[PDB]
Amino acid sequence: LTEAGYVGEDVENIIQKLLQKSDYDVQKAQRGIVYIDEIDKISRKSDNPSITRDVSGEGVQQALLKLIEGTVAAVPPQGQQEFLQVDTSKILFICGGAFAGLDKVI
Amino acid sequence: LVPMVIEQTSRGERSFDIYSRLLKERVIFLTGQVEDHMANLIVAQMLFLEAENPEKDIYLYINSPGGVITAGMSIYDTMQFIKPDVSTICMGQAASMGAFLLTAGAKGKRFCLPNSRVMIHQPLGGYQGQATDIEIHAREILKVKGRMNELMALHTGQSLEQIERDTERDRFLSAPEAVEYGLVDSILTHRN
Amino acid sequence: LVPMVIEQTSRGERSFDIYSRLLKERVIFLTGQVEDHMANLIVAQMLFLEAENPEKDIYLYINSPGGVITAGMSIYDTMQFIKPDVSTICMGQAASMGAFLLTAGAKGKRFCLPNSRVMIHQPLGGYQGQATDIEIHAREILKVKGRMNELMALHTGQSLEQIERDTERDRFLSAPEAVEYGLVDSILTHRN
Amino acid sequence: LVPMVIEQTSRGERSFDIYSRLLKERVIFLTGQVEDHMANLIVAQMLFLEAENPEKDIYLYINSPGGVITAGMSIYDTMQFIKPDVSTICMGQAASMGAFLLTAGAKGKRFCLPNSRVMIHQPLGGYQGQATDIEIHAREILKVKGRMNELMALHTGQSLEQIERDTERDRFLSAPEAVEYGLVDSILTHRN
Amino acid sequence: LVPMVIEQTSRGERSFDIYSRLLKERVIFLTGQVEDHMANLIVAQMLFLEAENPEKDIYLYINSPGGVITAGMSIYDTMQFIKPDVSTICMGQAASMGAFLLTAGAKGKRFCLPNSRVMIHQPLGGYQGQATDIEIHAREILKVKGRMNELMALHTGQSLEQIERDTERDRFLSAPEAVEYGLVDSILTHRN
Amino acid sequence: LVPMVIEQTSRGERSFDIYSRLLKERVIFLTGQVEDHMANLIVAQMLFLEAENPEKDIYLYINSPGGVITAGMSIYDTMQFIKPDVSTICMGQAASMGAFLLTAGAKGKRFCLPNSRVMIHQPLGGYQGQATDIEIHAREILKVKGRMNELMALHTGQSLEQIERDTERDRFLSAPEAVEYGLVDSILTHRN
Amino acid sequence: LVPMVIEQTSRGERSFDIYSRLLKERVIFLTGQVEDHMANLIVAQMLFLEAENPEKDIYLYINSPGGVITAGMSIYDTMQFIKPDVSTICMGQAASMGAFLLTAGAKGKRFCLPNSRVMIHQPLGGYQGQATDIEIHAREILKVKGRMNELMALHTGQSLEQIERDTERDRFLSAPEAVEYGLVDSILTHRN
Amino acid sequence: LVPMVIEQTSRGERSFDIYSRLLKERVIFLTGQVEDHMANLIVAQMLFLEAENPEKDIYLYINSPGGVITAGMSIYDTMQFIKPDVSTICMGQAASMGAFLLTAGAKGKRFCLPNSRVMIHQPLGGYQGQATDIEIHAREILKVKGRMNELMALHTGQSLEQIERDTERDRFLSAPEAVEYGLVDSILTHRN
Repeated sequence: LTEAGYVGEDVENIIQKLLQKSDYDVQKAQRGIVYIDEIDKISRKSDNPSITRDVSGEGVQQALLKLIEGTVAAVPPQGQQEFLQVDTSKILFICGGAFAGLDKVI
Repeated sequence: LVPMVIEQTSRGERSFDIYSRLLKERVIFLTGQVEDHMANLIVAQMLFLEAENPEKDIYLYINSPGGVITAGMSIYDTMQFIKPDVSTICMGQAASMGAFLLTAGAKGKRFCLPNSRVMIHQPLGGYQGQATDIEIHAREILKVKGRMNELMALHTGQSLEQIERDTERDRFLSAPEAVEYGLVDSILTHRN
Repeated sequence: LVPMVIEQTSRGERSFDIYSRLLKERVIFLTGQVEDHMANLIVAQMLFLEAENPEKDIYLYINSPGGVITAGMSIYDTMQFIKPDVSTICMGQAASMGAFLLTAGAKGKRFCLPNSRVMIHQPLGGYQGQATDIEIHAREILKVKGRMNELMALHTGQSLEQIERDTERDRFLSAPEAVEYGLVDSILTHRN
Repeated sequence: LVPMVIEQTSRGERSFDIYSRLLKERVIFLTGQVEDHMANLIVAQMLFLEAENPEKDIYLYINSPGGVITAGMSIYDTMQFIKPDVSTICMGQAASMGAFLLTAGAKGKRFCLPNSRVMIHQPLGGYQGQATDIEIHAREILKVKGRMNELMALHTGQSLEQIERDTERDRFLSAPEAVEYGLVDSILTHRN
Repeated sequence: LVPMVIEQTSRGERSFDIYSRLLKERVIFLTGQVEDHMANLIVAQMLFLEAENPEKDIYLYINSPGGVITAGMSIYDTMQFIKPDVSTICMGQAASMGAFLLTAGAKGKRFCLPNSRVMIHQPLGGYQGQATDIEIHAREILKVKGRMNELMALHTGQSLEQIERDTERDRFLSAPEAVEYGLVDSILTHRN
Repeated sequence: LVPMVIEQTSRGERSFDIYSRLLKERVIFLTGQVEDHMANLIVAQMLFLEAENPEKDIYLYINSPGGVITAGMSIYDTMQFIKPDVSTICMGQAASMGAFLLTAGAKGKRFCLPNSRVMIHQPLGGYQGQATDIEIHAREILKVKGRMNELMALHTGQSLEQIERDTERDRFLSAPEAVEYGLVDSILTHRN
Repeated sequence: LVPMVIEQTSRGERSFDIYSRLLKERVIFLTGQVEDHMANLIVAQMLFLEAENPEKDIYLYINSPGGVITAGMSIYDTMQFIKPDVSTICMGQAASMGAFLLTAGAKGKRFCLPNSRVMIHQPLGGYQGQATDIEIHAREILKVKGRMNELMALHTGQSLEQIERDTERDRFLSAPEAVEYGLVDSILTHRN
Repeated sequence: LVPMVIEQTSRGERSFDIYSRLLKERVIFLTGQVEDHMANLIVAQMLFLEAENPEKDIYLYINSPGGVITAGMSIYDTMQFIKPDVSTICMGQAASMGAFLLTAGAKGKRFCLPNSRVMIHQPLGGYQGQATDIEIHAREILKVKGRMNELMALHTGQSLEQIERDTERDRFLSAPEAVEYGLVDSILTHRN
């Protein structure tokens, strides 16, 4: 995942995979579950001042803020002419990571 | 040489020398003969610590056979000027100037190790030249002696006459004796 | 050994020596014998601080027994040349050159700690050689003596005649005595 | 010229000095004549190690021909004050001041190598001046000798009179003899 | 110690030495006795600044008490060779070599502080050996004296005979006198 | 000046000193006069190597004209204390102290170059003072001589009387002779 | 100290000292007495520059008052060995060895500043011992003198007899005189 | 100081000192007097180069006036022990110890500059003491002289008797003469 407007993958691509499991049904996709992995890698890499925009780091978190809380995302029709609208207000998002070094902070 | 230590922080590991590491903890070392150059380092450190936390105390470890009076006075004035209370701990020994700075700490925050000696004596000087210049320098040192006795009397709490008679010649005091005299307030034997 | 300090800033964390850290706050230390090398170093700091912000006052701490006049005049000229005011604070002692630079600060911004020894005396020199060369150097040092007396009289405010009589022999002035004499403006006892 | 070592950890490669690397293992080296500067360095290291782990023991290898009494007492007081038990290992030699610190370690943790010499002698001093000043200094050193003997008697377990008689003149002891005398309690022949 | 300063740039923050930072501004310091080692250092700085911008003038601060003529001549030739105009400012004092280099700057860009002193004298030398060698060295120094007088006359603008008469013995010149004599162009008393 | 070397590793690039690079390979250099400061550096290296890997041999290169006995014994005890075998290689020369450490290596790991000198002699010392003090130091030096002779016999395999007779005066032994005498095990002339 | 400059090279920004920055441009400085340590440093730089570009010209500034012939000869051999031409520029002074290296530059690439002094003299030496040893050293110094004279004639173009006759005693040659004598090719006054 | 150079490689740009830069190309510098400290430095470099590539020859530049025989022997043994061939090049001069190491290189890989000077002499020493101990040292120096001559004859190829006759007193050999004597294989005059 990466911030919008870059070569990297977009956050909306996550919902695209969900549609496939739901037979491309928006009603069924608006009540599914999602398990994000490697969430500990998007953490700021000792760049709190934000000298450069962490598209692969902080940039991913910013885009996911509205996704976890709930927002009508525009997912590609299949995988831009239609931009199917999928509401993520009732979709659960699980985040799994290793957080190597977090023990020192605690 | 001075060893290097690593401090663990949330951001990451950082390398600092042994003395710099203790500086972050508001600890200042006063070792060796007191002079203008070493005095400025102490003054700069004390001023730097005041800005970081003008409320937390500052610890000053005194271990030296005295030194120049002018250089020592700069530390004393800085110690009294800065709002933070400066706690003085005597390690090994504290000569005339070292003892003056030891007793110049905040009330109730002047400590000394169980096995340490405190020495106090009148200022030592000297000048060679014309008789007219001798009187000028002779009177100047006399004023310093009187001024230092007044300051020591105020901190120790004893009468000015007592300080003059006791400081007329070299006087050695132990840790328990320093407490009774008033140079220090307590003795640190073991960590509770 | 100069201890290192950590400065926390939004841009990041940077490590600087104790002296460099105070330099960022427009603080310059003048300690030890006054010479061309140390004096030249002070000149660079003043010029650097002026470029950064020629509006904030520059603080100069003087604690030295004096030195060559030529080196001192270099600092005095720089202080008067740069538009920002150069606040002078005396800690410890201030000899002829130290006192001359101490009184050379901006009017109303010259301070001294309560326990400070300010000393002022006429220039010292000496030459060996042919009588013709002795006369040349004798006139040169005399001109320097008169030039320094005029400058000191200007900052102190006292008449040139009084400065000459007081500068003929070594004169020691305490912090309160320096205020009334005009060398300093006020005394810094405690913060706020 | 000291060699550099690399420490491997999850954070990454870390560069260290031979002495700095051993400091992480709670190992302090006491070498050369005991003085205030080197003594303060050891005091800082002991305090630093206490903060990291006030439970783990510190290993202070002692190899020195002795030194200043005041400087040595600062180390002795620090070892007794800090909660951790300081283990002293004698390698090469341990003179009066060095032997005093060797026997100042925690009970059951004062080690000595098979080939090492321990020398215990009374304090050495000297003063030049008037008779009144000589008596003050002569009496002061006597108190140090008496105080030093009492501390050694407590750690070694010998009677005060026995220590005074043995320390009246230089007395050399070997690793096995030091065990019976009480300076140490074991010999490190081979690692087990 | 040489303080360190931080320079703000678009790429980021770069730490520069006090003297190194001023070098970026085309400012070179000439302090202390003139010798071959420092002379080559100044020559390297002048050459480096010329390549960076051969159209911007270079500022040279002179506060040296003079030195070797050969070492100084290297600086003089370098200043005249490089196309950029070298501006010389006298701080503190300027002896024979210092004065020669001070007046060697580009016409109209030579400045002297109000209290700076300038002294000019004939070359100093000597030799021990056979009479033939004495004549060889005696003639060489004489040529240097004549060559230096001609160069000084060209920059100062005074007659060759006048320079010779004034250079027979040390001649101290103040800032106002240097302007009249032609050694400097103006006096920098204030920023504006 | 010690040249720097780069160690290329899959993880990344790294820089090391000439001696530091060899330290990673369990190699220690013993050069110059033997003293407490240099001895501690060697002891620290041995302790560091033991902690890194206690199952790998340590190579020590000896090239020195000897030195203090206490400093040397501090290294001898460390070799036997640590379980890793300490291989000793003689380069250039190995004097009394150097020879003692050369023969102190693990059996079968004592090597010497074809062109190397080995000298063994009784301990050298001296003391001045009262007759009573002379006896104390005289008896101690004699005990050290006997103790060193016993250790030499154990490592070399020679009888006590033979070592005493050969050690009474300086005895120079070449590399081939050192093999028969037992000071070394083999001679390394070429790499196979 | 040596100032540090920054080069805005492609792909990054690096900070190098003034001397290192000029070395990257094929510029070598030869300052001070000629000795083995400084001579080897120059030889290393010349060999390094050959690797980067064995075709670009190399510049060597000469401002030395001479030195050991053996140390200087090492530089001369390197200059004539490496394929790149070596351009010698005389700045300030150039003694016998310095002048010898000045003439060792490639034909048409030997320059000299206007106010530069070149002094050429026969080798200086000395030995004390037995008459037999005196003859050995006396013959060697004479051979070295003849060898240097032959090299001087080859580079300068003067006849061998002329070089020997003019080298008997110190011979001072100015910049224009050096061109006529053949020591240098041209004089650099201003950039054209 | 030592200039710093940048090396371009696949990883990126790396900063190296002049000596460290040449160490990568298997080039070792032997400058100044031969002693134990510098000798060990060369030994460490030779061993380091052997591990990096035991099939590439090592170049050793010898420019020294001699030194301790034991220190030089450590380098000689290392050169013969390591499988890689060591190429010796004489720059400036090569005294007894330097000449011995110069001729100790691999046959056919020994070079000398055209103006280099090589001198060979018998070992020099001395001892002060009794008649019994002096005989030991006086007998050891002869053994070193004999062993030194044997090695010199083996590498040079001349008979042992001839070496003794030529080594009795100082003998200077030029670059061409060294070739006939066998000390060098060829002379390097230009790069082809």
